[PDB]
This record gives sequence, structure tokens and C-alpha cells, in this order.
Amino acid sequence: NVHTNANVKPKADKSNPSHIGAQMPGSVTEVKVSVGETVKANQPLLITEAMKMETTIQAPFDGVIKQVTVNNGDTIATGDLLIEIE
Amino acid sequence: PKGVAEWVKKQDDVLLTDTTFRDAHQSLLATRVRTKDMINIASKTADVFKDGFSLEMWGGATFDVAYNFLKENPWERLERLRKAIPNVLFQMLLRASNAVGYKNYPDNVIHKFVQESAKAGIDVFRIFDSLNWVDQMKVANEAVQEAGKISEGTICYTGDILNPERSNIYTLEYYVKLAKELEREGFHILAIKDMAGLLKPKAAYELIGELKSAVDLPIHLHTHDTSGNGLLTYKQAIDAGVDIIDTAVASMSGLTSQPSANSLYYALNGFPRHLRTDIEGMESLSHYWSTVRTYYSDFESDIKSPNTEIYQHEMPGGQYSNLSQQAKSLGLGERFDEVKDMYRRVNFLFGDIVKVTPSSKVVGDMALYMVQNDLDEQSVITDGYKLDFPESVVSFFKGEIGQPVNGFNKDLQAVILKGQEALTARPGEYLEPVDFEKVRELLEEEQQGPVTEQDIISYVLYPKVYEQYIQTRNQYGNLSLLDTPTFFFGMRNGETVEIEIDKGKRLIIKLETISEPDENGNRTIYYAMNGQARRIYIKDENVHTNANVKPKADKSNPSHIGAQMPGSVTEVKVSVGETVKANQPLLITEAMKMETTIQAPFDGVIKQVTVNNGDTIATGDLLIEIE
Amino acid sequence: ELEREGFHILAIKDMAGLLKPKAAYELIGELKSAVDLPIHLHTHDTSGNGLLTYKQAIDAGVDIIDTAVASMSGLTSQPSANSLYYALNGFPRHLRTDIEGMESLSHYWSTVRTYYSDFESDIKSPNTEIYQHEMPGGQYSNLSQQAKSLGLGERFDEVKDMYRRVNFLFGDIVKVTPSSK
Amino acid sequence: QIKKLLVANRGEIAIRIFEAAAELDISTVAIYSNEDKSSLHRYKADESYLVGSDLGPAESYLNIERIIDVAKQANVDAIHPGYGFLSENEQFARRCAEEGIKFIGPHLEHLDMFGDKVKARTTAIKADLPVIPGTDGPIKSYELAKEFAEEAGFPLMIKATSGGGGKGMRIVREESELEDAFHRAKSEAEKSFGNSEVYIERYIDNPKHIEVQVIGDEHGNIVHLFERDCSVQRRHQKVVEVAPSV
Ligand SMILES: Nc1ncnc2c1ncn2[C@@H]1O[C@H](COP(=O)(O)OP(=O)(O)OP(=O)(O)O)[C@@H](O)[C@H]1O
Ligand SMILES: O=CCCCC[C@@H]1SC[C@@H]2NC(=O)N[C@@H]21
Ligand SMILES: [Cl-]
Ligand SMILES: [Mn+2]
Ligand SMILES: [Mn+2]
Repeated sequence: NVHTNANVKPKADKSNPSHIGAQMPGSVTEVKVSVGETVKANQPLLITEAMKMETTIQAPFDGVIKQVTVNNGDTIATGDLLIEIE
Repeated sequence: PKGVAEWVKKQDDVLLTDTTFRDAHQSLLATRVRTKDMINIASKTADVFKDGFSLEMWGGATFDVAYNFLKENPWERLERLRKAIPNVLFQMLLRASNAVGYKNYPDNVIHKFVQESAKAGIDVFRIFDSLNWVDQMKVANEAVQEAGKISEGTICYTGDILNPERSNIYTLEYYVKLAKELEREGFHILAIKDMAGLLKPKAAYELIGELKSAVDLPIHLHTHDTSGNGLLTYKQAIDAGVDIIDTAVASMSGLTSQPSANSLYYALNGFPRHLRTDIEGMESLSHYWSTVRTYYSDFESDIKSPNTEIYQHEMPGGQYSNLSQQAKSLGLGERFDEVKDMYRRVNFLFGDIVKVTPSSKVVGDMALYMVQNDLDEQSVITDGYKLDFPESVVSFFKGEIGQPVNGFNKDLQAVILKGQEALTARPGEYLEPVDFEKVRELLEEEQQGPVTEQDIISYVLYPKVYEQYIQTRNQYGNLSLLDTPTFFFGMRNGETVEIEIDKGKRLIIKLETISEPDENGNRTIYYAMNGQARRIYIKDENVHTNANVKPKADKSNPSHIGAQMPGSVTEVKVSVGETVKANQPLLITEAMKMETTIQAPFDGVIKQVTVNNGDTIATGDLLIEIE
Repeated sequence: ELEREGFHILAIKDMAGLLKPKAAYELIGELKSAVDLPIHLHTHDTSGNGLLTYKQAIDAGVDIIDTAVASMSGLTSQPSANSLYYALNGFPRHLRTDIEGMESLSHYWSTVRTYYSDFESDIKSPNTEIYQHEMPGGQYSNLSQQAKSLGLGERFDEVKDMYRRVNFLFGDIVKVTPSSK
Repeated sequence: QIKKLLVANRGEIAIRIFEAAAELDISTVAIYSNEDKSSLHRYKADESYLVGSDLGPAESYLNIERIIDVAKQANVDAIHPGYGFLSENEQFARRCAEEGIKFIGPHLEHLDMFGDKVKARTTAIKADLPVIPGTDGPIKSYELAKEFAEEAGFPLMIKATSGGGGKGMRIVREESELEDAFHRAKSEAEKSFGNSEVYIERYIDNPKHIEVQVIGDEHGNIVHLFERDCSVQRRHQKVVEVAPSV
């Protein structure tokens, strides 16, 4: 806890269906799931904030969250891996 | 109205309707262009288009986007522009079912709207049904007739009349049937709305040729240049006798906007017919719009090339990339080709329908949905009993956008609706009239008092957005008079801004400096505002409240607890205005990887707490007060 | 003359995009009688009338035309081949090519073009003032950096006007590299 | 019947007028020039208006045409000229009546009558008031000058033929330095005022300057509001004034 948003996420593999990457830069407002939870297609996973606008990130299909890369109030660049699902 | 039209028919020249104040920035800049920027060139525009047919400066998304995103009264935009440009017809686009709104409405809402829009300046209503369903178009038409204005009867274009293998339905003979019919409804002008730029050059020539033969009405062509063939289309429309075409200024033209009027001008040199306008003054108009356009860079469309895949999938307007954005949100970004293909297939799944707001969202929604759920034309019917179709498509199959040219597949409808009855009649017929009095009653009770008719339908049309516009107006007053750069950015240290309120009434504002934030995240701004020093307080949202400055504890004052050393708030423990005993923990700090719990000296009511969890602190800082 | 010199093909190179549609019709028309060379026509869509110039020239019997792939086309580029392919539907003469392949190439170049955004021009709109001044492809914007790059970029109105005038002063010349410099 | 009022002036006096105006429920209009762009008075009326960006430095509170057009743009019933710009200007007030606007001051004939220091003196003589000897009118040449100089008296003062700023005068005590005087104070009455029409009268030694305040209405009633002693002058220029005199 000297850097909190100065951790570096890896980059999503664009050609991996289970990698969800950030679509633009901004802010994690609220992580809504843990490594291990099962989810349904279209479930709230993540609320981000872009430039004063809230976007909700959803499950693409049904499955199992395998890694969650961010914490409330971390910052993100286009392309950052946010979640793995199966 | 009758007479205007007769006049048009006489004109040898091609007349033009300018779309710069409406359609052009609706397509290119998410409808964000503000009144302020329109108003500043209204006097020039009046000169340039002195012989123009009309200016389209209202309708489409402008109503809802003005009130909502820009926080300004679309009624003022019309009334101001109307005063400034007293000589050209003002035209708007009016969807037949719900005028300018987002829902369905009783007929008295349509009537009141057209009534007030006529009153405030609008001379031409382009009336269009989003399924070319004439029946839904009768309410708007009557309202325009009784208002004494000009009612423009619109057919939307899909398919491809050049191609007999495209549709057995969308044929030359269909469009002739519809036009002749619109004529008997007594519209003054036939409009052809090519919302997706599907009208290929020969098609336009064959199509207008036939209509000129078929109906005695003047024809007004409207297309987008999204295939890159817009000018060609108008050129052919012109050889075939078209009366009016919709254009924009060069710098607000092209791609998914209207074709360029400046180009069209020169393209026609040497040909029988001549565009009727001032190019000299359109080059000038173009330059102005080119600079202003830069104010709007944050809303530039994604699109930067002609796209001919339009002719397969038919996504009107911007949709071929909002949907792509939308597909990326659902993991389908690598599979957009499969969506473009499902778009087309879903069209045929639905009888082959005309696709504009809001039908195109329906088709788009289904396509996204089917790729997402590995669905096809057969399994949509097979597994349909256990599928949750998009609300937009159930709405469509319920009759709520209207009746599609070809009817509903009876099985498909069954499966989407799951029992729910469909409308047997156009949606507006089901609805109770709005009690407008009860509405005045309410608005006047919510507000000061004095509330107008434009207030009234504005609310009926857009309850939530209206309400919100009003909170904003109470908080900040008339935003629409700010110049766009100020409206979007504010001011930098040292700047002087000059806001025009009225003839000889301006505010000269200088921003001097901004303070660091006080213990509460409040920064003090120091302005000068014509001639007088002024200070304002604004709440900052930090990202991290370690920036905030705390006052110093008064050392010779027993109520103020001070920071005995640097460190961090590890835990807040008591709140403002609350009882504690002597020797109570009320704040855990961390020094250098060391805990210590700052405790109360006496029995107390906690007066203030200048700290939150994980705030920085320096020696001598006021942390708490106690009585 | 060029036919006399033994050139195999006659090219019309319209560097400033000044060949207006009707002109294109009458110029290629006449040239088709005048000489036996096939005619290869090249234009820039800087005025926004390139496709129209192409269609007219094609009516007049043009043999070959220079086009570009949609996503690398338009404004100061050549006209879009993808666009012309369909533009010609219903007319006598058809563009010999593979649209499906061309759509495919467009998409490729779309993403690729992204790698080069530091290099795009500000030019984002057709401009029909080229018919008054005649600046060929680039220039117009180039000759704008340079005019601010010396504190005259507040009256480019006059540079544009001097450009035209200089032209007649020099007895009215063809303007491509390097005469346009 | 006065509903809008424009002040063709700047500074304290402008503001002062604006105060009375508001007090009478009359809407106010201010004019301002380029460097006045910050002047308080411009922010203290209901409407304010730049007076020709085309205009120059100080020569722009003086532009009759450009100022009346501004009045016309805002429908102004009435102009207050304050003091010291067009306040004493003949035509300005004529163009005001000529355009339906009420010049706030004396009748056209009055400005003409006192619009010049000979006429003033002539008008006075006819009202049968005591007046300073000097000359029957203006003086060109210098032959004109020497004549009256070697005739009546010798403390004499040559002075501007108008304007209320004591810059272009100069006093002649003794034989010869008369030379300069005429010219020194002829074309320094130039740069000060419009022209340099100059005369000469007696120079009264050690005088006090006492002025009387008058007000009249448009129905033939006139009162005075007593004297002010304006004798404490640097140039021929007032520095401290007392009311009433001591
Ligand atoms: N004939 C004179 N003899 C002596 N002193 C004079 C004479 N005329 C003017 N002065 C001096 O000049 C002062 C004012 O001159 P004058 O009456 O011309 O006023 P002005 O320059 O028009 O401006 P104002 O009178 O409003 O101050 C007098 O107070 C006096 O000190
Ligand atoms: O949000 C932070 C700054 C406040 C800006 C408010 C403006 S008003 C117009 C626009 N629409 C909104 O709802 N908010 C912005
Ligand atoms: Cl053609
Ligand atoms: Mn449109
Ligand atoms: Mn070239």
C-alpha cells in the first residue's frame, strides 16, 4: 500500500474468448465478483467509470470467474485484462 | 401550403434544404451541436440560403438531446433561430407515432405538439412512419393540416429496385402504390427518406422518373452519403426531375451525413439543371462550421470511410458501428462478421422490414441476441419457449412500433410473446387522452408558477428528462448562453471569458486562481466578475483524498487534538457529534509501520473530525475537536 | 503528340482533382477520337466529385481508372473502388473486379491505417475551393503549417488568394511537383 | 415619459447619473471605449455598449454619429452628456432632437449663446451685467494686438475663445514679452481645444473666482442654489472649492 493504482495489469489476449479486456480508459467503481464464483451470461461483473459515465461490464456467457485483476478505485487503460471466465 | 408546392413544381432549378442545424450533426457529432453555435451564424445562413427551400433545424434526436445532454431548451433554439432567419421555411422531422418522443402517446399529445411547433416557427413537417405504415401517419398529418403548415409525406427506402432477386415486395410498384396513396391523404410534398443510403444512382433515376409520372406532387429526396455515392444519387435524381434535395455544408457533410452542397454545386456545371444557392457564401459557411466542429471533437463519429457493406445488411445511419461497439461489450468483437450476417438474416426472419429508429434497434437487438445464444432461424422457434427475447423485439411482435408491411410470422410471434396479446390496431388508439390541465396543475405546483404550453408537452413527452432539465436550470440558470468551449471545459488560470446575456448585457468573468482543497474537498475559486472580486466554493472529487489540507490545531486550546507526528489514518472510529468517555480510542494512526491509537483526554461530545481512512497527516494538524 | 512519340498508353493525371464530371465526359470523349491509345484516367476526390468524374469518363469510353480500397480512399485519395463497383449498377459498363475481396481488403487496411494515426492529415471534408486556387493533392494543408510556421496563418485567406494570382503572374502553369512548390 | 437613459460619458459622473436614474426607475445605458473596457462605470448600468472599435483613444467619447446610433439601437429616450465631452457641444444636442432623443440640458440656442467666450460676453452685456473690458471680439495678426496694448492699461491677459479648461491663457505684464504671449498661447490653445481663436481683456489682479449655481425647468421658473468659491487654483485650474464662499 504505497502504490495502489500503480500496479500494472497484464494485457488481455485479444484472441482468447475468456479474456475480458477494458474497452476504454478509466476507473473501477465496484468489483462485484470473486475468483471462484459462478455467473450467468450478462451478469454484472464490474462497474467502471470513464469520464463521469458509468459502464457496467457483463458476463459474455455462463461460467466461472478464474481471475479478477482490479480493486475498487484502480485505474485501467484500453486493453487491460479485467477478468477471466470459463 | 398548397400554393408553395405548386410554386416548387414550376422551378427549373434544383431547390435545396440545408441539414446542417439538424441531420448533419445528428449523424456526425451525436447531435451535440449547441444553440449557441447555431445562433452565431444564423444571420449569415439567412443570406446564404435566401433562396433555399427550407432549413431542417429541429426534430430527430434534437428535442431529447437538447433537454438532456446539453441542458438547454429546444424551444428556445427554434424561437431564436426563427427570429434571426425570418425568410426561409423551417422544417422538422416528425415520426408519425410519437412526434419527437420515446414511447407511445395518445393523439392529443401529437396534436398539442404540432400545434405548439407550428406556433413557434416550424413550417414544414416531414412525417415518416418507421415501417412505412400509412395508417400511423394520419394523426400527425391532420394536426399539420389544421395548423396551416406544410405536411411532407414520407416513404422510407429499403431493398434495391434494380435487383429483382432482392425482394418481391419492395418494388417500383410498391413505392408508386404508396406515393399515390400519400397523395390521397393530401400531403403537400412527397419525401423519399433513404435513411441508410441504399438508393443506388440508377435506382434513384428510375425511381424518381416513375414518381414524377405517377403523382402530381413535388418530390423531396433525402439520402446519406455513407456508401460514398450520395452525390451520384442526387445527380441522377436531378436528371429525373427531383424538386428538392437535402444537403449539408462541405465541412458538415459526407460519410453518414448528407451529401455536400458545395460539391453538388460544381458537379452540376455543364448539365441541364442548376443547384439554386450562393456557393460564395457556402464556402464561407463551410469554414465557420469547420472551426466550430473542432469544439466537438469528443463526439466525432468512429466512421472515416465509405462503406459499401451497407447494401447487404442495411443498417441505417450510424448503427453499423454503435452495434460494433455494442458487440464488443458482449465478447463478440472478434465476431462482428457473424453479427453483420445475423443482422441480414434477422431482417428476413422478420418479413423483411424497413429499418429506422426504432425498428433498426429491434433487428440489431435480435442479431446480438442470436449470436450470443448460438441461435438460428429454426432453433429460435424450437427453443423459443424457454428463451428471453429482447424487450425491444417482444415490443415489436406485440404491435407496439406498428404493423410491418408484410405482417408477422404467426409462429415466430407466438414464441416471442408467450401468450401476450398483440395490438389489433395502431398503438396510439389504445391510450387514454392526456389531461393537460392536471399537467399544468402539477408543473405550476412544482415550479415558481407561470408555466407555458411548451413546458406542458415537453413534460408529457419526456417526464424524467424534463424534470431534470428543470433541476439543472434551477442550479445553474441558462447554460445555453455559454460559448461551447467554456461550456465543455470551464476556464484556465488567467482567462477572461465574455458571456453574452442580451443586447448590451454581458458578464466579463476572469478566473484568477484556485486554492488547494480544504479538509472537506472544497476548493476556493477566486474570480473577478465585471469589476468586483468574487469567491466561490466547489467540491472536488479527488481520486484519493490524501490531497486535502487540514487546518492547524489551535495549540493553546484544550478542545483541539493535534497530530503529535506524521503518519496515516488507519481507521476512523467516532463520528461528528457523539459521546465518548475519558481514555476512549477514537482514531488509529500508523507512524512508521507502527500503530498508535489517539485517545480522548476527557468526557466529550465530538465536535468535528477532519479525517477519513487513509488520509495523510503532518505534525500539528487538527484531527478532532471535543467539548 | 504523345501518340506520335510512341507512348503505349495515354494517362490523364488530375493531380488537383479539378476534372469536373461533364469535363471528364467531353475530354475523354474527344481524346477517344483524336488518338488510338487507350486512355488511363487518374483523379483525387478532394472536391468530393471523383466518383462522379469517374462515372462520366466511363460513359465516354475510358479504358482504365485508378481507384483505391474504401478505407484508404476519398478526400485527397483516389475514389473508392468499392463505391464505384456499386455506383455502376444498372449502367452500361461494369467495373472488372472482386467486391467481396475488396471488402475484405478494406477491412484489413482499416485496422492497419490505425497504426499510422500520427501521420493522418487534418483534411477531413471535401473542399471545392480547389477550383479557385488549384493546389494539387497535399499542398493545401502543407502550405498551411508553413504559413503559421511564419505567422501568416491568420490570413491564409490571402495566401490562397496570392497562390491563385502568382499562378497567372507566371503565365498560368501546370501545378504538380515541383511546379507547385 | 423617460424610460431609457444613455450617459455619453465615463467615470464618477457617469456612475452618478446612473444612480439618479435607477432612483427614478429609469433604465440606463452606458458607453465605453477600448481602454475603458475595465472602467467601473461600464458595469454599473443596465446595458453597456462599446463605442466604435473603429474609433481611437480619447477621440471616441467625442464621436457624435457613432454614439447616437448606439442610442438608436437601444431605443434611448434621453442622453445625459455629463460634463466635459459633448456636454458643451452645439451639434451633438441638435442631432439628439433630430432623432427623437431628449438631450439632457439647455436649449439649442443656449449652447450656441455660451458656446464661445465672446458671445457669452456679448449676451451678458445685453443682460446688463458687469463685465471685463478687453476687446469687441477676436484677434488675428499682432498689429491687432499691439493696438489695444498701447491704449488701455498694461496688466492684460490674452485668452482662448472658448472651452472650460484654463490651459490656453497667458498674462502680459510689461512691454515686449507681449510678442510670445499671442503665439505661445495661440497654438497652445490649439492643442488643448479645437482651434486657437484668441482675444485679450483686462487682467484683474488678485481676484477671487466665485461661481453661481442655477437650475431652471421647462416652464419659465429659475432658481439659484448659491455660490462656490473656486479660487484655489494651480493653472487657471480649480484644485479646491468651497460652498458657500467664506
Ligand atoms: N481676465 C482675467 N484676469 C485674471 N484672471 C483670469 C482672467 N480670466 C481668467 N482668469 C483665471 O482663469 C480662471 C478661469 O478662467 P476662465 O473663466 O476662462 O475659465 P475656463 O478656463 O473656461 O474654465 P472654468 O472657468 O470653468 O474654470 C479664473 O478663475 C482666473 O483665475
Ligand atoms: O458533472 C460534473 C460537472 C457538472 C456538469 C453538468 C453539465 S450540465 C450539461 C451536461 N449534462 C449533464 O447532465 N451534466 C453536464
Ligand atoms: Cl451521371
Ligand atoms: Mn435522416
Ligand atoms: Mn497523383
